[PDB]
Amino acid sequence: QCRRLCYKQRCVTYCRGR
Repeated sequence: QCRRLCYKQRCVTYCRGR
């Protein structure tokens, strides 16, 4: 499962595989 991490007026998609 992939979760999005938003920080500093920003948003990016993250994945356990990464």
